[PDB]
Amino acid sequence: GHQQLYWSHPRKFGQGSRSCRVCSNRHGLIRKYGLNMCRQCFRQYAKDIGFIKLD
Amino acid sequence: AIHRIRITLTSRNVKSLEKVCADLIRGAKEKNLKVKGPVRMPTKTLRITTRKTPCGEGSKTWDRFQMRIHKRLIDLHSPSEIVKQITSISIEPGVEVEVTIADA
Amino acid sequence: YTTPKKNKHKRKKVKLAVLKYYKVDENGKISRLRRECPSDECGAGVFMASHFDRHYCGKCCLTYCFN
Amino acid sequence: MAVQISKKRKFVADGIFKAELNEFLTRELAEDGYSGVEVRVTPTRTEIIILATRTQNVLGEKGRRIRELTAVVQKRFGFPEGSVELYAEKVATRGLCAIAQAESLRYKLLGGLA
Amino acid sequence: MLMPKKNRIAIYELLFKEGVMVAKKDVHMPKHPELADKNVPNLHVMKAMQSLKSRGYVKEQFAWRHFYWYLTNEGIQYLRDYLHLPPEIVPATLRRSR
RNA sequence: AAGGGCACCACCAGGAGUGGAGCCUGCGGCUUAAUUUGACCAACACGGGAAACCUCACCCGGCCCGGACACGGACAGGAUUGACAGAUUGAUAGCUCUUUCUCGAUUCCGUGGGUGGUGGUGCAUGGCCGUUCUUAGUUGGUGGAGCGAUUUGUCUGGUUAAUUCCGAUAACGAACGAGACUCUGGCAUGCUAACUAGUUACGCGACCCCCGAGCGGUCGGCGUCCCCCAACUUCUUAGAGGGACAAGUGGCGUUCAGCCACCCGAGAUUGAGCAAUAACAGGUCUGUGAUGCCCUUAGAUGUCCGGGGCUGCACGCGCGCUACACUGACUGGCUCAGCGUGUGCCUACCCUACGCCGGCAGGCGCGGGUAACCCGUUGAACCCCAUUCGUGAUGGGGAUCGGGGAUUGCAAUUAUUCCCCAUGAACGAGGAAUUCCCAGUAAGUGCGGGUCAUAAGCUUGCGUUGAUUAAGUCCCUGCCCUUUGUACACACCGCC
Ligand SMILES: [Mg+2]
Repeated sequence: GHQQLYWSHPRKFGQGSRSCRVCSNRHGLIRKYGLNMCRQCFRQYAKDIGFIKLD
Repeated sequence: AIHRIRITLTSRNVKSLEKVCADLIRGAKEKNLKVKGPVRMPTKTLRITTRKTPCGEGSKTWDRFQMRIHKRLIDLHSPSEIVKQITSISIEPGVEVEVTIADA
Repeated sequence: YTTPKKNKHKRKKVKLAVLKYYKVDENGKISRLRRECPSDECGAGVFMASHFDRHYCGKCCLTYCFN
Repeated sequence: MAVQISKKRKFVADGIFKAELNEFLTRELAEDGYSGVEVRVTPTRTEIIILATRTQNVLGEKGRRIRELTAVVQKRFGFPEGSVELYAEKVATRGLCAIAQAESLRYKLLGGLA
Repeated sequence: MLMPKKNRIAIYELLFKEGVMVAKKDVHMPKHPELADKNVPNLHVMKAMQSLKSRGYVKEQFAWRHFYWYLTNEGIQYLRDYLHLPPEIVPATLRRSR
């Protein structure tokens, strides 16, 4: 409807307040170190960020 | 001016950190500024353990990713001014430099 | 599906003709037959509603009630 | 201090910037022989170097396209004005770059070669 | 899009001042960050640029969660005669110092 | 079927267990408007899936277009958009109705055509990942054999963790895998460096002894990078280097490849990561603005909002937690860690010292920390030392359940979590079965991270205490190589 109910439901917290910064997914996020990236997207881009495998 | 400055260098790789911490202090010796020795701070090991599969089906294998952050501190102390003397930085990509004074 | 309620009839506007709700007399003497919204955001240009028991400003959305 | 974030978050954010810029350049300069991106960051300013085979093609008419991409990377990450410079560099031995050869193979397959 | 003139011309002149414009994909974003004083919703600017794309005056590139619209030569003259401007003022990407 | 070799996802000798009880959690079933759904060694604390809203994909209702663009109607004499009052609605959704105002070309209607979809199809696909298989295996060129599928190379033997190597040799020369490699742990009183780590020494102090010690003892009390106003790196940190190679000795060996024992040594087998050819109709289209095709697209399978559900219970199963007690529980005192995190682009939500109030959960002010600077010398638990208990379903166990008080949130009922007082239920070591494991290991024990506005019985890591047994075998379950048989080749879950 109008502006009073279109987005009136609070999303200041919870799982619905956070989304993947790459694919806009809402499951398996990684908020550690302010990453804000999906679980799969982090595996996709870890070489680019610099998280490399040692052991 | 009477100045005493601190230069901290941080990055992900020891080779470039060591060569910067070497060439900067060698320039200081050739430019006769007495050098407070390079202090190697403990390494920051950013660890992220994540399930390998994008599905949740399998043998529950976990992939662990590491990021090593190394940082060094060099205090440049001279009886005369320091900043007007040293102006070149000679910094390659990858390493981040921060210069403060004794007040900060 | 098989919705219990019938299809909700969407509102259709009244299709008003030319407004012409103000009149002058004897070769021109102005007569506002509609109330004026006195706020700055309404301004002196727009006219208020003349509902049977209140007045409504189209822009200022002020409602003046007479009992 | 309070204004600057910690070193851990700062390095993670640098990696995020590198990854986002690389993905953007891959999706944009795909047909121009994109190979890679190298960022040299300094407190004074930053230099983004695009390693690509067709430099004369990534640079539009009188640098129109490189100016466009410079403005885009300006506005998306919000650098201070005039603090970012984008250069294009021709790669050496493009046969050794797997990115360029994979892109060329994709171009051929989209064209319709067997 | 029911978006009015008072923000349509604002978006169009932003798009003409520099040959590009960047918009984060957030239809629920209350305000597009630059042109902060025009009260232009992100949904309105996204759909205006989408209409321009459909008419072919701007080309669209999509990274993770952003649009990176690039104005085109077909968009040059359309912006010029929509904003009633003689062909002498150019976008930033076109001419610099020359 | 034979021969040789190997493996705690096999056994042996054992340990801790699970299966028995309660509870948590995940599947099936039942019920339901819905109890959304994938997956059946290699599914079942798995989808990082600890769901009040969101998540959400399910159900019950209600809004909006966020249906681009093109064409035709419609139109400033108005295409059309919002909204006060009453009903109406769950709703202060002008959602619809009565009512008139108001925006002005942005829209409306119709036709093509978009677009979106956690809609279908993983038996159309990509990528990733799991498994075959972490076993040691795999392939080309030229040459030889065969009419050819193919074969030799790629092997009698010895040896190895290993087609690892020595050797033979119709093969020669190679390639991948293994190894090599990277990280990690162990020694460096050797080097460099340290006011964001310290040590020693010295000086102020504070206390005990003062009989008399006095260069006596304690101090995580204050100082000596406050710049002249001590040195040094043993301890901590992290760099460059070294160090271990079956190197030395004895024995065995074709005296080769190597194996066993011993000396000296920190170490004579530290744990991981990476990991071949070929495959599976193994899993994901519910990760993606990865995606073909199909379906839907204005009364929506788009999207938003309210409520409910994903928890629902005659029952079965899986991963776990708590226990059944005296090798213990309670009460008090003493005393020791290491990983690692900490104030946010959106994004609001950080770790907390100290003081005060409260019995507790908590609350109120003052600060510190974007961090070897502050929490923090991380005063952790187990353990240790004393007290009470006394073989009882007992002071073991804390499920169930009542009342009350706080915290988070917009909201706590189907109890979010926490605190207090009551109730002490099964459970007295668990059938048939079955899992994991060889040294700082199992197990006991706590502490970090992820999830997190609130939070862990989960998971990923860390430290503390620290064993019994074994240095073997192919017996069971399997794996590799060679020979052999085959009526199998969807390949013994075969065929008949
Ligand atoms: Mg008691």
